[PDB]
Amino acid sequence: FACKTANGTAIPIGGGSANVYVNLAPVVNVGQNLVVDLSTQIFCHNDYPETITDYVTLQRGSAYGGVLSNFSGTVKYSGSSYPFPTTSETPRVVYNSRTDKPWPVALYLTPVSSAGGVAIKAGSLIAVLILRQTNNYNSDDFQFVWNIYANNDVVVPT
Ligand SMILES: COc1ccc(C#CCO[C@H]2O[C@H](CO)[C@@H](O)[C@H](O)[C@@H]2O)cc1
Ligand code: NI
Repeated sequence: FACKTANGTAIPIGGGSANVYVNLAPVVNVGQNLVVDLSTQIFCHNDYPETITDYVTLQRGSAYGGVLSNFSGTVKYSGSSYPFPTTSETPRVVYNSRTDKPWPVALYLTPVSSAGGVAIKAGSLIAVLILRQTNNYNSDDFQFVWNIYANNDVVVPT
């Protein structure tokens, strides 16, 4: 089991960490969502699907910088929605193929009432998503840490 980004960089077998940049709508109002869909960027695969089944959860989703101070959010993981920042590890998603399959995570962020002006700075860290991978074969229990960075400024109109 390993993952890579479209970008792309990779996190190899046994886990590790990688930085991911995302494009964000440059203007968002109170009551609207920024949607940060990571499933078009992060892809994982199972290295031995004929004998091993891999299980992948979102272990934890944390907010930083302008996202932590100026937005409230939810995360959608494999068809279900949860608060973001997260309050517990999600149910698992099965990886059973050597063919890259997207990691099905998307953040929906909406500005809080105090937001105004530049609410997210270009190049700043906005979130960390931890992918946890286990299997039905041995004791492997690995973290894939995705540090999510803003590509561009996001302004909440005043
Ligand atoms: C019984 O014969 C064997 C067949 C396959 C293997 C193996 C292996 C590779 O391990 C990696 O690939 C596995 C499957 O993606 C992961 O679940 C592991 O965590 C790990 O990333 C070991 C023994
Ligand atoms: Ni591989």
